[PDB]
Amino acid sequence: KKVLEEQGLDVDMRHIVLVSDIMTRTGDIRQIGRHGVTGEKSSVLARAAFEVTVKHLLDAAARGEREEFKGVIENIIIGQPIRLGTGIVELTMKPNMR
Amino acid sequence: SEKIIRGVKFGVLSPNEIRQMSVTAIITSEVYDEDGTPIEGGVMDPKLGVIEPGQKCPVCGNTLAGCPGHFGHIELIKPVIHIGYVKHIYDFLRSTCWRCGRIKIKEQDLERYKRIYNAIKLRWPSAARRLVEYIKKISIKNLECPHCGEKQFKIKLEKPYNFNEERNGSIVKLSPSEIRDRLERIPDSDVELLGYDPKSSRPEWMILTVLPVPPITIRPSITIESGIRAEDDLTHKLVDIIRLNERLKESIEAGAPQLIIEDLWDLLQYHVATYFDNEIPGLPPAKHRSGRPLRTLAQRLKGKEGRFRGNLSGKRVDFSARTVISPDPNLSIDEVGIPYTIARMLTVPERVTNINIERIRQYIINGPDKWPGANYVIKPDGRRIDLRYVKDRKELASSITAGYVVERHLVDGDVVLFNRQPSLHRISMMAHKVRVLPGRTFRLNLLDCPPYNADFDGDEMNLHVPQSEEAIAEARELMLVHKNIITPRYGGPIIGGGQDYISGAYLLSVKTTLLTVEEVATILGVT
Amino acid sequence: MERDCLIGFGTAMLIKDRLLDNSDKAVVYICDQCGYVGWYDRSKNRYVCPVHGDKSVLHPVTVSYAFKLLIQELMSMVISPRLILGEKVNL
Amino acid sequence: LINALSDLRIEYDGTVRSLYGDIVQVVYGDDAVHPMYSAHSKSVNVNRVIERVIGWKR
Amino acid sequence: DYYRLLEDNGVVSPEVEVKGGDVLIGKVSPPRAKRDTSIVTRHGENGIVDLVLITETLEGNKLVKVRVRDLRIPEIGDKFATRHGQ
Amino acid sequence: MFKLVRAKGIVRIPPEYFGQSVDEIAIKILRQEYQEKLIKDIGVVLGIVNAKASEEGFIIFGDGATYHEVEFDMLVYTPIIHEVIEGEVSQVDNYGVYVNMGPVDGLVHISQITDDNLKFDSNRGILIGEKSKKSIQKGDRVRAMIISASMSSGRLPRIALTMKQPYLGKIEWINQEIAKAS
Amino acid sequence: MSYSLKTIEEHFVPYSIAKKYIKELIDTGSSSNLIQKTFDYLNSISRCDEDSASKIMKELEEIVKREDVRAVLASICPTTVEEVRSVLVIDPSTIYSTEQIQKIIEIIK
Amino acid sequence: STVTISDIEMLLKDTEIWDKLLRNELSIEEAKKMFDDVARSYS
Amino acid sequence: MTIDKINEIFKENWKNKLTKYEIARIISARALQLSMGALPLIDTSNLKSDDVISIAEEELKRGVLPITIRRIYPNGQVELISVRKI
Ligand SMILES: [Mg+2]
Ligand SMILES: [Zn+2]
Ligand SMILES: [Zn+2]
Ligand SMILES: [Zn+2]
Repeated sequence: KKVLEEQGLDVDMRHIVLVSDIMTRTGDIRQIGRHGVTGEKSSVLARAAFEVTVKHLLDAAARGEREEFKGVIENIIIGQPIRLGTGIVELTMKPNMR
Repeated sequence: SEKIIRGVKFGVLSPNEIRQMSVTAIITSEVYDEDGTPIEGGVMDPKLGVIEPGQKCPVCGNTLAGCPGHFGHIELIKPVIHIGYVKHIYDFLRSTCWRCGRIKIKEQDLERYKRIYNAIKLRWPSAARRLVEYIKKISIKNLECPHCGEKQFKIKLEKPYNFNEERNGSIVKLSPSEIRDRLERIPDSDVELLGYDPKSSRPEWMILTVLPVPPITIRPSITIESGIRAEDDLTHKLVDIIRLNERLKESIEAGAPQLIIEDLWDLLQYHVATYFDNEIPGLPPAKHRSGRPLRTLAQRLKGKEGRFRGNLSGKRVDFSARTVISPDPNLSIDEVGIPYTIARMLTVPERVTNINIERIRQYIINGPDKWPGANYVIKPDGRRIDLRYVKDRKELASSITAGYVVERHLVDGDVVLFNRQPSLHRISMMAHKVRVLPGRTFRLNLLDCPPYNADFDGDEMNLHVPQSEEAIAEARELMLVHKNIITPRYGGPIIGGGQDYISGAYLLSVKTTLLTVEEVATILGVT
Repeated sequence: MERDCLIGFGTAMLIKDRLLDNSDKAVVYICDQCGYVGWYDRSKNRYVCPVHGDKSVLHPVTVSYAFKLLIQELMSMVISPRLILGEKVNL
Repeated sequence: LINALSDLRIEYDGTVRSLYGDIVQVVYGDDAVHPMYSAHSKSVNVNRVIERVIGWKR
Repeated sequence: DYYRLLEDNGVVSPEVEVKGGDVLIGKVSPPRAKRDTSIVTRHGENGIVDLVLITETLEGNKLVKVRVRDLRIPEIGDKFATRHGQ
Repeated sequence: MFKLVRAKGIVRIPPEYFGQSVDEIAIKILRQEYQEKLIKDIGVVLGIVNAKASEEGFIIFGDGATYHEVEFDMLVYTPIIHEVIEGEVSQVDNYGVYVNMGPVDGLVHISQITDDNLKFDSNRGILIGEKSKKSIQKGDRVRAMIISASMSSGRLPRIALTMKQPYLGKIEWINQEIAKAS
Repeated sequence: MSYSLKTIEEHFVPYSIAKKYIKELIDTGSSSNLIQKTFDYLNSISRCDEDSASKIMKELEEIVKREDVRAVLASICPTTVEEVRSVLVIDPSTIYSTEQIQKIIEIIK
Repeated sequence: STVTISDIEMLLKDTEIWDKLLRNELSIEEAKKMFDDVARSYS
Repeated sequence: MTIDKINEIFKENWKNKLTKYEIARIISARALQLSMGALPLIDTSNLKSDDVISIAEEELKRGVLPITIRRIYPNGQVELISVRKI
């Protein structure tokens, strides 16, 4: 907040609080990058896309990992709808009512 | 039945699987003979796949559209090390006995370690990783197998792929054959405890005995107007591997100097390792004709132009345009001005119902060259009709019914996506309503500039036309401009007055301004 | 970044329209036992899976073509990516 | 930041959770107020409400 | 219809309107049958043929140069500047 | 053997059939999608007799149709191995004798009608036994035996019959056999 | 058009009530020739009525505890003790109440 | 055993106790007693 | 106060109110199935625009749509909201 405010930039405090919460979730301070929050993600394809390296896929093949398509990036990569916004809504209809 | 993908299971490709899925066997190292037909059994065998528009595949009765590529296999007489699994083979070697194949830990503690790992593998993956690391650390530094007590020798790895024992002679190099034979002894339980899936990733499968041959669909030949075909680098490497496979096999059955055998075994392995990955640290790059380093399997996947960031995370799209922007104070904040040329090229596909049939008929009567018109008509069974090749467009209009699809020009009131790069926040791309105007520029209201950080110094912006009903409905409901006046960064309006607006407001609202009926009518006539 | 903007707005069908329908939409056939990509023979009117002959059933899946290219490039290396299928609608 | 935060969602509970189920915040922010609907970071400006009601005689 | 503008020697004539894709010089190459290596007007660039030049190189090969001109009238979207940075 | 199974599934109601009773459209779609269609684990379907569908249908992405849960009763028939079933002769040639078994036609070869030597495709197209004095022709009523059967949708009437077992054969052949047995 | 097609019941049907069901199917469904042809196949071989097949199938639950064999005993009517063992393809030996099975045949059929 | 192994085992035991309590196979008092026993035995 | 008072206020507020994502989803689904041959549930004789999305918007504004939103809460509880005349 101080770094942003001393430059005259107006950012709401809720975003900063969410970032602070995300970087201290595991009981230790973690970076948002490769060795932290991003690297703890449970998707092989998302990690291989963020880190354009191929060693992640080789490690997954060696250890026989399983990728389950729960995030948004992997579903976009393969081409299936995400579960944010309009993807959280589920509909039911009665066709007979004319 | 139509399904969806709900998971992907990774593993190491078994040689039995490599042979079973293969359609042929690559033995010949000659790609093309005098006339030009591909040799059966070479890298360009037509059995692998079809890349020609008029050719038909032998394996499947399908053309380029319906034919997926088919795999071949190269038989290796001497095993080689997969360079991508060296850090795993090293760990398997350092933490296992070379006589019975055990983790080199007392079975009393081994059983409870296995029980704990089986209990915690799924609920606390990090704890399981730490437990595996601890087991490996305490098993590497044993020096005597508890089941044998045979004075285990330490193993050192020399980059890139050289394994060196330290016996009483202090120097002896391990061939891939002995490495694979040692890795075959490990039981499934010991592999599972070390953190690997035994039924899908078996450690000796990392030592290659059979090499898959990529399909020609992923290995196309570039057609250059210079008249000479250029092949991709994958074939340029596979020919080298098959050459060395033939070059080394004849030596075994004809003589045995045992010094030229190992000087060729260290060249085939280099070729395979460089085919899997170029730019290996401490290894020379491979050129083909002009000293340009080759592009290999791992080079097609990394970088900003590679597979992932070039084709999977982002891609080029259809129905998009780019043009310079110019101001327009006569548009609404929801509107964007579009040239007549762009409106007649980009189209929106509208399905014919009983409520919009007359409007669509009038669109069809106008051709592709008069706005508002149409470019194509799609029949209910699914055949397209180019309206510029239609003898009479008045009779085709009368024959359309509900269920037809007409790709019509953009008209006033259509929803498009208008974007300026770099896209720093989400209101860098908003939904706008089309208005077609004379000119060759994208016209934008002056109050809409702050969200885009746009200017009229020669700037350019992008346009996108959604094509489906659901996409258009979402864009109209969630992305429209006036719904996004207040920015999410802070509770304030990002759309508002500029330079002439402020001074005009000051001059009008000052208390000395007096107006007559005619001046009031002139001022209010623009509203 | 444009994809991030679209995700931030929460438009799943707009994301699909931009990134799949208008770039590289494709259909592939997967064996339900091994998860490998088969083909339609178009002459004997049957589904054929490379390790499987006609002993299994293949299902069509709509996917990005670049993803199929990635799968084949992964099988070019010694990696076995098996696709696990599911139903669009359940009971 | 985008790759770190892309999987967070607001639930019908009012909770911030990941798409894998992990709870990040028990309630979004502290009052579950969107910054886009805020009165410049304020859920309600009470002085503005007073001015709305009795501003014509003050 | 893309070769309608060439003369009997395979090159277009001056004062002829051309559109994008029209062939200006006709050329066939030895096989590496003969292949077509003609040069066409670039996509979406109309104009008028301005000059045709035929000469020889040092080796003795024929060299042909064709100039195409396009009229530009100021329109909405064009850039102008002063000597003071505006 | 003729069976009657009850099934539960999902039926898709296209938007062009909205505004009318869900049961009628559901049974119509089921008939258009399951009539004369072989099922790997249940057998060849002979039609739908009644279906009950829920009035609530869920909507998915990219489709305008609604999907309803439906319960219906089928009339599947599958010939079970080792069963005694009556039949009628449909056609006889050098291939053998083709016995009609409901929708499909069973098959028996000349080597397994009677434990003797017989001549097929004789005069008037009648199979006559030299030492049995047996005549078989059209309109017969035979009581066949099932020995082996498999379904792959390539060719439905791939059923093998058996006649060597005593107390089986024509209705007249078995009647005289029973009378002379005692 | 997405379907699941899971099965819950596995009831067996003899020839007589199969005629009843296909008749109840042909009259309103108006199916193709294959369904209609199967009805012709049942116009001759069928020996009993729907009530007769029901009575014979329901009274043999105590004698034999298998529904499949009861559906073929309700369609053939062996009415003789010398060929029942030919119909039987079940390894365990039935008790010597087979003479009662024949008795139930004529009182119903 | 080792400190890391003791930590892993105590984490596993806490997980099992919580799972059993959440399935209504234990009461609150029994869960309290087992938690105290594990904490004291692994201190 | 189940977990907190703010959560109770949140769930009470969204009890009988539609979010913008639900409105967008309903309108898109209705337009998609209305372009496929469905019969409009309103007059559609004097409407300003005759495209499917406008008709879907007007059908949602005056409750005639027999559509139900199923909200699944993270603890498993299910809430049903009907847009047919509320
Ligand atoms: Mg600028
Ligand atoms: Zn093929
Ligand atoms: Zn040992
Ligand atoms: Zn298979």
